Amino acid sequence: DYDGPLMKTEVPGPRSRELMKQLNIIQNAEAVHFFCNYEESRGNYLVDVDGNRMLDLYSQISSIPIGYSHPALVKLVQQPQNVSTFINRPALGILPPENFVEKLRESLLSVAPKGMSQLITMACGSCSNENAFKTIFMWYRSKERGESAFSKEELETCMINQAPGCPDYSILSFMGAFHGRTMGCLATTHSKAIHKIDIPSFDWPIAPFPRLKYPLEEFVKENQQEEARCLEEVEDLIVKYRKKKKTVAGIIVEPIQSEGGDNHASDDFFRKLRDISRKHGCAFLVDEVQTGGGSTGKFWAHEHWGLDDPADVMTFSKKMMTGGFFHKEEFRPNAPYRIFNTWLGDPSKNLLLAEVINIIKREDLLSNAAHAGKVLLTGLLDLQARYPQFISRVRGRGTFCSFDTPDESIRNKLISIARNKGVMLGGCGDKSIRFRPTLVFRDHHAHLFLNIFSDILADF
Amino acid sequence: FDYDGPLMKTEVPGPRSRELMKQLNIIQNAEAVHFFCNYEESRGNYLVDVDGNRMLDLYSQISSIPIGYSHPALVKLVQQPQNVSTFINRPALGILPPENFVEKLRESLLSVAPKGMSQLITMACGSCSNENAFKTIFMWYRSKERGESAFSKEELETCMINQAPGCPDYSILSFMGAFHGRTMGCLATTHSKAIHKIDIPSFDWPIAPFPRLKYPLEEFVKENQQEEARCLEEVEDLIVKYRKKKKTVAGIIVEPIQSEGGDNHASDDFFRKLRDISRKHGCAFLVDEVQTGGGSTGKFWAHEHWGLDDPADVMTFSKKMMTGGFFHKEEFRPNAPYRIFNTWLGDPSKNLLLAEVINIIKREDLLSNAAHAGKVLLTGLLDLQARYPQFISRVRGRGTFCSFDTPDESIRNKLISIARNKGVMLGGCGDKSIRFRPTLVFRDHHAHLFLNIFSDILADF
Ligand code: FES
Repeated sequence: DYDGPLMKTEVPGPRSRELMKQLNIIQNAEAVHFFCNYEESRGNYLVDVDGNRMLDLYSQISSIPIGYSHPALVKLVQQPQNVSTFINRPALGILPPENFVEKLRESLLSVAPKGMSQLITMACGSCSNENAFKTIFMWYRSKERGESAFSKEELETCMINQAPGCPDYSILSFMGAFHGRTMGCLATTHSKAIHKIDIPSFDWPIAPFPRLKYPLEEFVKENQQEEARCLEEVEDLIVKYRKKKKTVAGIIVEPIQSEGGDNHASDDFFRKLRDISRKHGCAFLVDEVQTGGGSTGKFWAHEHWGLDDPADVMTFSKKMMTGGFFHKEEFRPNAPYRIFNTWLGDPSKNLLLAEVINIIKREDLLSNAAHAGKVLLTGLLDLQARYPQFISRVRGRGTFCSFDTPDESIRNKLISIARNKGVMLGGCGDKSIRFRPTLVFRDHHAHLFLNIFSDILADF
Repeated sequence: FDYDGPLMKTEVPGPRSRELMKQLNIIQNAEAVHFFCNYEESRGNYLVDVDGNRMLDLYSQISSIPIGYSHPALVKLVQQPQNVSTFINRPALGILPPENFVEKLRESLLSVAPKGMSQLITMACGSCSNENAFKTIFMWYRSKERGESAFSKEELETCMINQAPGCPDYSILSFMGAFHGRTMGCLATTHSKAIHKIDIPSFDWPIAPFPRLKYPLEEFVKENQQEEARCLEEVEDLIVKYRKKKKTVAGIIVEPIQSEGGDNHASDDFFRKLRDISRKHGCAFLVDEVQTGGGSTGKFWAHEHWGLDDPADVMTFSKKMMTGGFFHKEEFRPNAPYRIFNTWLGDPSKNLLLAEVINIIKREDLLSNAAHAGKVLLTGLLDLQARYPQFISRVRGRGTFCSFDTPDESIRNKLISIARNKGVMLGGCGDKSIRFRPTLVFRDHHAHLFLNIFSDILADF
């Protein structure tokens, strides 16, 4: 792709600021950071409307899998036979296209997690998780009622939002979690107050997620004890909510908590959590919406746990272009029209995804993520050694890396400075800086960032 | 743009469809699948399946295809080299919009904004449209109550752990028979069929009766007036009841025509009065036009029939509009960013297509066409109703948004099955209703193609 970044103005520049003013008329546009020229963007480089070309290590909140304007995807749109897929969107649940199954074989089914033979598609991460919740609730009621018909009382009360038709079951989630913002998802989200405030919720159990101490090899015992404490509280919560007649039907967790501030835990913790879930008859729901797609060095991050039975349900979106969830055969809905909506994804996204997965495989991009990520993490550890007054808790897996700054203002200042220097970084939590490079992020991009950021720290 | 009429080769689903349905059933419950389709050969009003059957489609992918299959104007868009990026570079629209984002909105959604609603946020589907409409309404209501006070310390603390006062116990009032989506917030306001709701945790929110009109309308003028008045009273009683329960109604959601519940209509007067009740109790009035929106009732938005300068506070849309989202009044604008947000907030490629759809709707006078084609369709249905009272009752509609009842679910399903094999795709709704959702290039001559086919079916039934 491009050789390096190229800056012409401060960001946002005059043209971005004019467009931001226009947009702010019709909606709150305070979140916009600048306007983009995607036609001129290529690979790891994002071009804005003021002609600035920045190395993008945020990749549209970790949703761009193989870079901007990838030539393989360009070729797809150029093919006359693919026109119909872009302009004839089906109600997939009732009238799928002829190639629906074969395109699924070329894409999502070719990367199915272990033990999960079932797949339903969805259009985003939020309806992926919402429908995973519903799939779990249905499965749990199925266990309880066995091979029996719905009762007349259930059929009548569910229509008016009452038990027993509408059970008071719960999903257990973790502090620091982010699972989406529709009202079901939002109940399991515990990232920032501004995400949650003034919105009605569910009285569902909330467990602590381990806060590891760094550097890791100095706090081995403390961290295992921290993880042990959290696992105990999960089990206590499950028991407590069963007593409250609010049975925990499932547990949802991210393999790495993203929006909450890139919180990591050992593979051992997740294996033990998986066991706790099974032990109490809770469905284990793993949210790979952000970790999925290969940046951790394996296609799904949970693959690092080395389990033949990693989970019951697994959701995905972002890098996968389409959303959806894999699940075990036993979680298959017993009747149609229970897990359903108009579009259930989009065949055009499946078309693109199939080519993305082909590229990832052909070009060995999973291995590349591991390699480039190590270069990045090693460099971050060096800068942490050299600038302890600015950098701490350097952590990561693959390119999925992050570190903390002393406070929020410094975090924001560093991001602002880096952006004007031609590097786009993301923030998470109060004072963390995170990396979500696309999968065509290579060694030399890592070296480029490190050398730019090193100069930034020296001048800071 | 065109085929002559339907052309059938096999029963539906045919052998190739049944084979593909068998394959799909391995990886997921595929019992809902009607058949597999050849969209490449589908054109205008006609859906072609994998067995070569060509059917007149009066269901239009659950009322979501706006100007028919493989429209040449949309073909042209995908063919243009300058549009490639829009299809393969999907932005996080909330933070990094494309250069043409505002202008393409001016060409599309903003050019059909409802009266009194200066604000617009885009969403990817009807469910997240309604969910975020709810949230916008909750934040607005809380903002009313705390005035200029900042977020209290207790609110900021409790909201992180799903507790009041940070998470208020406010409610959205909805109607029996309603359908607003299936995510857990939406679902609480949905009251369509049991199979949609059963075994899913819900919210204790007020549920009002939706008027059940009696037909023919001109023979039940007094009764229908009284029915609507009854429902309006019960709406108001519920708001008061739930205020005392400390589960304050922050908003009221309603469809201008109930779809999935069984194509239930109500007078323009009813909705005007409901709007007034909403305002009176300080509830936001949220109109769900996900299915009624996009022109099939003869006006772009169905609520336009009401004739109000202030028709609602918030209005959601999707399906025919290609993208979802919601218009709303300025006073409902979120005070801070990242409260109404998600990764994609729609998709610029859908906005690209929608701008051209809206261009076609205006240039080909398709709003007026829907009113005309719909009148022809309805007149024919009323004739079949007079000729076959053993099978057809309560013929009703506005524009092409038409429907009628059959004696029972068994007969309803049989008629749909026979019609499909005779080259016409129909939809069902409610217990025993048959509904029509033709695309906007449905013409009076397509109405007659259907009517003549269905007339022969009824004669042999
Ligand atoms: S909720 Fe996922 S696209 Fe609307």
